[PDB]
Amino acid sequence: AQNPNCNIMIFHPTKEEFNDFDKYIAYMESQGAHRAGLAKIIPPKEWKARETYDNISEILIATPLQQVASGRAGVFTQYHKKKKAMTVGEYRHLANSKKYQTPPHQNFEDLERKYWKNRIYNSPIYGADISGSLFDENTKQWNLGHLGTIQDLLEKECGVVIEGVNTPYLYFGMWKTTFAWHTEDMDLYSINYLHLGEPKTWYVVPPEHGQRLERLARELFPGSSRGCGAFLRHKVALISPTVLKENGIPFNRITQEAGEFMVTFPYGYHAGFNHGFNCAEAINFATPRWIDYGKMASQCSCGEARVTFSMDAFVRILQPERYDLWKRGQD
Ligand SMILES: O=C(O)CNC(=O)C(=O)O
Ligand SMILES: [Mg+2]
Ligand code: NI
Ligand SMILES: [Zn+2]
Repeated sequence: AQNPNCNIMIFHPTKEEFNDFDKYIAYMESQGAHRAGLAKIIPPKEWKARETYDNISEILIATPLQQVASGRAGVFTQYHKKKKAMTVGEYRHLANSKKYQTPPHQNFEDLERKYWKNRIYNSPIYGADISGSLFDENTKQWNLGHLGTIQDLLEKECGVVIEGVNTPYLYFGMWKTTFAWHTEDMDLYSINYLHLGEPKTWYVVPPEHGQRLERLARELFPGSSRGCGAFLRHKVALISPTVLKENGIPFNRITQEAGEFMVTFPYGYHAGFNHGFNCAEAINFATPRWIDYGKMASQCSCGEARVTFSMDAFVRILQPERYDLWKRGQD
């Protein structure tokens, strides 16, 4: 079995290998990359996402989210308070202000220590989940707005045509902005490109060990667990690496820098934080190997998770027994 310790693998495709996206995902899996839950892909030196980032300041963040924490430094939840709209240029200035800027630090490890020690005492503002793309239309390789759609993959694999669309999302981050422990909707893959700015640190649990994380989470968030049998779908719970280590949960960590892609694999729980002002782009995708994970994905039916239009068909076709209850949670 390849990669039996489930280490995060890093790939350096040539420009020739960068032509066929599906083929390269399958290659990475042939080397055991999925066992980690997360892989890094460094694009060939010839490639670029677009010519410059000099003209992005007028993009609107219609609903910036202030991420307010509750709990203890290593075990907390966050809720999102909606703030007034602002442009990317306004948000960048905010991120660089004395109140929100990255503190002085020695290296990524020192910054990680400061994040875990101090996150809860601050409420950073995240421009998340903004529909759109920063890939130039002329970028033909690994353009996250030009991937094969998940609806077309389900149709190719299973023969059933379904409604729905699949488009990318932009994330504008600042110091301490945080992504809670989660898997993707329907345990899909995700791909994330860090277009510009400061790094993003990721933590990930191997898919084969995801239920160990879930059991810890039920212990650490016991009211939430009674409220919902899949509460990590709410995307609000954080658990630090120190706490994970104390409880014997297998995980890995890696820092993504500007110009790098990350791929999350089906049922790979992940969480992380931004180091400073940055912009990422991400989208879900599927492969044939995903179908079995989609059929087994947990679902939130308590009403909290509320998701896209396109998840309807996935539930309806892959999980018909769950469909009625899940849809009640959507309505
Ligand atoms: O970058 C973020 O805030 C969160 N991104 C992801 O969970 C992802 O790409 O799957
Ligand atoms: Mg602009
Ligand atoms: Ni994700
Ligand atoms: Zn729920």
